[PDB]
Amino acid sequence: ANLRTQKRLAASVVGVGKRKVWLDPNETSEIAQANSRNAIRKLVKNGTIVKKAVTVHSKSRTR
Amino acid sequence: SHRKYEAPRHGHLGFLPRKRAASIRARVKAFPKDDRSKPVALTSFLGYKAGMTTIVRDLDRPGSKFHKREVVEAVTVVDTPPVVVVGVVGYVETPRGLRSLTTVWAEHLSDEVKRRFYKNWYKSKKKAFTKYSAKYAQDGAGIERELARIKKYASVVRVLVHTQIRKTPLAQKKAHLAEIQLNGGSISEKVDWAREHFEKTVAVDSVFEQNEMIDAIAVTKGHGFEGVTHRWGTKKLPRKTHRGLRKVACIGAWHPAHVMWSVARAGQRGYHSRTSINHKIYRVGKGDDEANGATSFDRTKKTITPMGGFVHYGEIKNDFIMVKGCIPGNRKRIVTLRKSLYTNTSRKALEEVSLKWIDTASKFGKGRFQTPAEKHAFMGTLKKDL
Amino acid sequence: LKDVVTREYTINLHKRLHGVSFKKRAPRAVKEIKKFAKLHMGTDDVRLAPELNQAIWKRGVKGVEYRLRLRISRKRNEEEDAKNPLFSYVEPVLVASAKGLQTVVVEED
Amino acid sequence: ARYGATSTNPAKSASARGSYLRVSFKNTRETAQAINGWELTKAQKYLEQVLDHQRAIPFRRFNSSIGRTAQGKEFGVTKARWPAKSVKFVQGLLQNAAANAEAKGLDATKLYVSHIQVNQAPKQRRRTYRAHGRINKYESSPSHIELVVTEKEEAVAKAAEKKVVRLTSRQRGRIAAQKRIAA
RNA sequence: GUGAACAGCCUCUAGUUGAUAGAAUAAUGUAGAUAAGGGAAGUCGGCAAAAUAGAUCCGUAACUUCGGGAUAAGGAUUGGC
RNA sequence: CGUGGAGGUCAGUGACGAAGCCUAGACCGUAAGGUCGGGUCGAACGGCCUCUAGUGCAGAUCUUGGUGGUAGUAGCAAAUAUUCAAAUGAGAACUUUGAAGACUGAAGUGGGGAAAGGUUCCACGUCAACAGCAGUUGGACGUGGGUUAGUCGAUCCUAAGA
RNA sequence: GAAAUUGUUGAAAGGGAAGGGCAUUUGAUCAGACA
Ligand SMILES: [Mg+2]
Ligand SMILES: [Mg+2]
Ligand SMILES: [Mg+2]
Ligand SMILES: [Mg+2]
Ligand SMILES: [Mg+2]
Ligand SMILES: [Mg+2]
Ligand SMILES: [Mg+2]
Ligand SMILES: [Mg+2]
Ligand SMILES: [Mg+2]
Ligand SMILES: [Mg+2]
Ligand SMILES: [Mg+2]
Ligand SMILES: [Mg+2]
Ligand SMILES: [Mg+2]
Ligand SMILES: [Mg+2]
Ligand SMILES: [Mg+2]
Ligand SMILES: [Mg+2]
Ligand SMILES: [Mg+2]
Ligand SMILES: [Mg+2]
Ligand SMILES: [Mg+2]
Ligand SMILES: [Mg+2]
Ligand SMILES: [Mg+2]
Ligand SMILES: [Mg+2]
Ligand SMILES: [Mg+2]
Ligand SMILES: [Mg+2]
Ligand SMILES: [Mg+2]
Ligand SMILES: [Mg+2]
Ligand SMILES: [Mg+2]
Ligand SMILES: [Mg+2]
Ligand SMILES: [Mg+2]
Ligand SMILES: [Mg+2]
Ligand SMILES: [Mg+2]
Ligand SMILES: [Mg+2]
Ligand SMILES: [Mg+2]
Ligand SMILES: [Mg+2]
Ligand SMILES: [Mg+2]
Ligand SMILES: [Mg+2]
Ligand SMILES: [Mg+2]
Ligand SMILES: [Mg+2]
Ligand SMILES: [Mg+2]
Ligand SMILES: [Mg+2]
Ligand SMILES: [Mg+2]
Ligand SMILES: [Mg+2]
Ligand SMILES: [Mg+2]
Ligand SMILES: [Mg+2]
Ligand SMILES: [Mg+2]
Ligand SMILES: [Mg+2]
Ligand SMILES: [Mg+2]
Ligand SMILES: [Mg+2]
Ligand SMILES: [Mg+2]
Ligand SMILES: [Mg+2]
Ligand SMILES: [Mg+2]
Ligand SMILES: [Mg+2]
Ligand SMILES: [Mg+2]
Ligand SMILES: [Mg+2]
Ligand SMILES: [Mg+2]
Ligand SMILES: [Mg+2]
Ligand SMILES: [Mg+2]
Ligand SMILES: [Mg+2]
Ligand SMILES: [Mg+2]
Ligand SMILES: [Mg+2]
Ligand SMILES: [Mg+2]
Ligand SMILES: [Mg+2]
Ligand SMILES: [Mg+2]
Ligand SMILES: [Mg+2]
Ligand SMILES: [Mg+2]
Ligand SMILES: [Mg+2]
Ligand SMILES: [Mg+2]
Ligand SMILES: [Mg+2]
Ligand SMILES: [Mg+2]
Ligand SMILES: [Mg+2]
Ligand SMILES: [Mg+2]
Ligand SMILES: [Mg+2]
Repeated sequence: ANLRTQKRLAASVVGVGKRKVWLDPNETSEIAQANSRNAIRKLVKNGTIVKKAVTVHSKSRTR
Repeated sequence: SHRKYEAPRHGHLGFLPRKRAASIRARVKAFPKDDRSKPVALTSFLGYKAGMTTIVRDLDRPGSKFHKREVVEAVTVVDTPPVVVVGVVGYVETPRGLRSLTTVWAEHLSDEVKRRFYKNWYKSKKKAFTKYSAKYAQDGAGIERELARIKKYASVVRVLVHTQIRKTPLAQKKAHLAEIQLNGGSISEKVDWAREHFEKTVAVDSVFEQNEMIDAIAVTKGHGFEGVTHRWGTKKLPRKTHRGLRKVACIGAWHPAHVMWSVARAGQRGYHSRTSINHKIYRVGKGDDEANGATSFDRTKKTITPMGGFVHYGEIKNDFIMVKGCIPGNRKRIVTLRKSLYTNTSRKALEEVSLKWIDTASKFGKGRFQTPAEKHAFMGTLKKDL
Repeated sequence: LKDVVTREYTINLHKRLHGVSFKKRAPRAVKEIKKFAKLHMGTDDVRLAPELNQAIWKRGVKGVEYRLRLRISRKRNEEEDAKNPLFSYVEPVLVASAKGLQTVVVEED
Repeated sequence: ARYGATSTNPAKSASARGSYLRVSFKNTRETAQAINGWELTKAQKYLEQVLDHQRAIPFRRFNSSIGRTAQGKEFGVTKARWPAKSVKFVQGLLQNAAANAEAKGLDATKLYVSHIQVNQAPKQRRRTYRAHGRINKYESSPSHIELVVTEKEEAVAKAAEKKVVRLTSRQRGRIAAQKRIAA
């Protein structure tokens, strides 16, 4: 099963780098059917794909 | 064309081939001349090398600038529990050299030896000697006549002994078995000695004593494949040289068009037979003697075992032989101590030593303390303790 | 026969990693553990819990803790029938300190 | 068909082939030979153990500068190896021979491998680039593999000639006398 | 961020995690380091290597086309709070 | 003595097996060679008189093709680095997803272009070859889809020069 | 569907090459001729 496409698609749709799209491993059968950006948009809207937080770079030691 | 400058060759052609020995137990190639006027005795002894330590003694050597002054000397300790006699072998002279004609064996053999006779003890039925043993049943008939036969013939008698490796901290259960030539009395007195000692046991003090010069036969430590520099003591080629530099630059002239037997080459180093001689006995210790490692002058009750015990060996709970300096072979290896082949009249040999102090601090680091007691005295109470 | 047991061991990773090249130390630890499981449970099939992976790599390649407290579970196998009926699953045990514990059986219920 | 020389009751044999197989011809030659004449069932368990590195395949021809292993002792050999890809192709054909045997209705308990022969398929060409702008060949050495399994059959009885005896006048007279004399 | 800095070293965003693999760690290598005492005796030759180094202050010779030579040479200092 | 072609002849051999090839089977010849048997084979071929020449190989660092020993050998070691589990699949060190450990460190292993390439882009299918291990993956293979301008370029202008 | 070269089977020889000459033993194999 090959979610490579849907992950790139995810990155583009959310506005984020692929390094941060989360493709949920228990919904792999559903994700794989998402050929379109419309179907990824629905997949993002309901949590089958999430944005994944930035890695903090605190400035507290600088400050 | 002719060297250029003259220099001695590297290393000794009389220790070739530099191959691994055929066995861990180096062979005794020679026994002391026989003098059948003295009482019958062993002429050598097995043990295991334990470790080394340091000694202090006054020197007796008129004319030396250290006459009557203390010296510190290195020494080795080899674990030496009694040996047990289990057989006799009788040799005869022939125009082809010495040949054995029979071996007579004790009736009971410890599993320790029996184990030597096997490669897979655990699986085996251990049937070794179980028919031999039955020969004793028949009154003794066939055993006497082999004994008889050794007496009638036999130019020399050697006895078959083995080590009590279980009285030793080693892990290797399988004992060491060997022929020691008997040297007192008539041939017949020898086999009488031998028969008498079957299943019975023999102690170093019955064979060695203080200040005696003895030899040590053992297999040298192993180092596996060694290049030419360190194996032969060859000179490192210069830093600029291509294709590497721990080598010999010229491996021979153009003629003979063959590499010669006498040039240095990479190959095995160590695990050699050696027969090292003239090691004075400094102590003949007794296993059943606290104050083993104590001295006339010291007096503190303590044994030779260092704090934490001999590194990589264990404890010594048996008699031992303390020998000046060092000996071939490593910690744990079987080792034949042999009686000297000549009476040495050296003055150096002859000197009668008396240890004033035996080091007993740990060898597992910079030992600061001889005993736990001394160490408590100095440190006082710690967070554990009382 | 079978047997189905859970125990908790502490493995000395320190003497097993002694000398090992820095970029193989956390990798060796995975193999070392696997080997440690087979030696106790007799089983050729050893799976490590992903958490145990994390515990192992918690400090990067060359910074493996000297002592891990493991829980090992011999389980029977199901599906496409394997070579052997049994297998072990290894888990981390959340302990304050993996220092000072002895091997211990875990009562099955 | 048309296999190599066989000497065997085809009524009691079965057989199999793979042509043009991309396995090393030399390694699978040594492993075929390791099996030649074996009780079928013994051989199969044996290849399985090879794969497990529990026993090895003796290398007897294609073997110079091979390594050494204690696992050659049972074959009286110091060089032996563990050719995975070879072993798996051979047991492939082997398992096939079995099937064909079951089909023919042959007793699977008597099966020994009575013929096993590998030789050279056409090589397949690839190339490698060498220093100073040069090209060299980089080639596969595939193998043809064929084997035959046969039901083992005991005995053989006797029966052959009778050696027609021919001897002169002086020779049959001594004989006539040997009886006239004794028994 | 450190810092004189688009240096080196560490990091966020993005992007990689591609380079046959496993097991051992003999000789000899390649690449990276260290060595008591001596200190170029090595060598065609100090080749290689080692030593030096930032900044603040002090202090700087022959000679000169008066511009230099000069960071001459030689010294001290330097963290944290 | 032997070979390719030619004139003559034997109303020559042959699909009931010509030629060719194989053969530590036979026989003739000092030899070049000739004859037979057996196996393989499938459409043509030979004896004798004579005519004719692109007419006889071991070599030429000969020509073209094929093939060995070398040898399962040299090697597949630059660019810090990999790990656990799931999923898929006949098959998973190498695919996908999750986790973790790291790297490039904005003078980028980021985001775009000029020249050059030309479909490599994208999707679905998919592994015989190819990607100096592998392969379910791919810039591979099969089948399709895809490049929209009054304002971005060309087009206009002039430069060295043609 | 030759040869080089290769696998299997069968037979034989092999103390630092192999192959060759004259001769015979031994094994295998075979023509002829007797009437
Ligand atoms: Mg001279
Ligand atoms: Mg030997
Ligand atoms: Mg006798
Ligand atoms: Mg060395
Ligand atoms: Mg020297
Ligand atoms: Mg030395
Ligand atoms: Mg050079
Ligand atoms: Mg030299
Ligand atoms: Mg020490
Ligand atoms: Mg080390
Ligand atoms: Mg074929
Ligand atoms: Mg060969
Ligand atoms: Mg070969
Ligand atoms: Mg080799
Ligand atoms: Mg060789
Ligand atoms: Mg061999
Ligand atoms: Mg190359
Ligand atoms: Mg080029
Ligand atoms: Mg007849
Ligand atoms: Mg008669
Ligand atoms: Mg990129
Ligand atoms: Mg590479
Ligand atoms: Mg690399
Ligand atoms: Mg490797
Ligand atoms: Mg020095
Ligand atoms: Mg100096
Ligand atoms: Mg000089
Ligand atoms: Mg000087
Ligand atoms: Mg000089
Ligand atoms: Mg010069
Ligand atoms: Mg000079
Ligand atoms: Mg330099
Ligand atoms: Mg220094
Ligand atoms: Mg100057
Ligand atoms: Mg200050
Ligand atoms: Mg002619
Ligand atoms: Mg002609
Ligand atoms: Mg012509
Ligand atoms: Mg024909
Ligand atoms: Mg022939
Ligand atoms: Mg004939
Ligand atoms: Mg015919
Ligand atoms: Mg036709
Ligand atoms: Mg003519
Ligand atoms: Mg011509
Ligand atoms: Mg010629
Ligand atoms: Mg030719
Ligand atoms: Mg030639
Ligand atoms: Mg010629
Ligand atoms: Mg040629
Ligand atoms: Mg060629
Ligand atoms: Mg290969
Ligand atoms: Mg190799
Ligand atoms: Mg290389
Ligand atoms: Mg990988
Ligand atoms: Mg970094
Ligand atoms: Mg930079
Ligand atoms: Mg890249
Ligand atoms: Mg672009
Ligand atoms: Mg292109
Ligand atoms: Mg693509
Ligand atoms: Mg394929
Ligand atoms: Mg390609
Ligand atoms: Mg490949
Ligand atoms: Mg492949
Ligand atoms: Mg295409
Ligand atoms: Mg297309
Ligand atoms: Mg415009
Ligand atoms: Mg226009
Ligand atoms: Mg054909
Ligand atoms: Mg001949
Ligand atoms: Mg002859």
